Amino acid sequence: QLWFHGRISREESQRLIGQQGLVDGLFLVRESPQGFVLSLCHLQKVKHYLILPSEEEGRLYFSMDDGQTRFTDLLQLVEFHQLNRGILPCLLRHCCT
Amino acid sequence: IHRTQLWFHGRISREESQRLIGQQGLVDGLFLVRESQRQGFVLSLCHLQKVKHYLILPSEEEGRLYFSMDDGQTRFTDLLQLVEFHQLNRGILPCLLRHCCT
Amino acid sequence: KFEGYDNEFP
Repeated sequence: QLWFHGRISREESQRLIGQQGLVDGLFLVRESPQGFVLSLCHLQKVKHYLILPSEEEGRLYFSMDDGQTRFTDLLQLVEFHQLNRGILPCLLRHCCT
Repeated sequence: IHRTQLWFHGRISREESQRLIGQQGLVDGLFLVRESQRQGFVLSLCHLQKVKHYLILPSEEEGRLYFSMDDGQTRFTDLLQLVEFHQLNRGILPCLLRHCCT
Repeated sequence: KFEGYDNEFP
């Protein structure tokens, strides 16, 4: 997945999103130990959303709102938020490779 | 796309969907997806030994087509995304999709 | 509501 960047720090993500022009909807996903961070640009400002894993009734899922919206994997979370804003201030429109 | 999934049953009537769910035991979470007879789809779901039906309609937003059960408030690129999302999240449904009606 | 179906949303 080209939107995933692995073990990249918070500062490095802002430089990359900055290097690509601070476009509206520009996003990437990175590791935070079992958590991940969705970095998203809106109005030339970069926000960071913690994604945490949880386990209920034997199934493991990911969530950004402590269980209100669940996903089997990070790909599903990304695809859902390309059509629905949810807690985000904008849609995921452009990938940071 | 959705034709590769055993929970999709194509153009079957409403009464046929209730018979099929009856055939498999009326378990809570037993569900199937069928095509509308008159480009829409219907999700048939068993909850508390009752069979409810949920309309799925398509729309297009700036070239991209999506599917929705709440007139655009929750959107999906295809029926598979709609199905797996609702295996973890209730949404407007009264229960989760837990068992496939083949 | 969608008349004839069980959809329930705002």
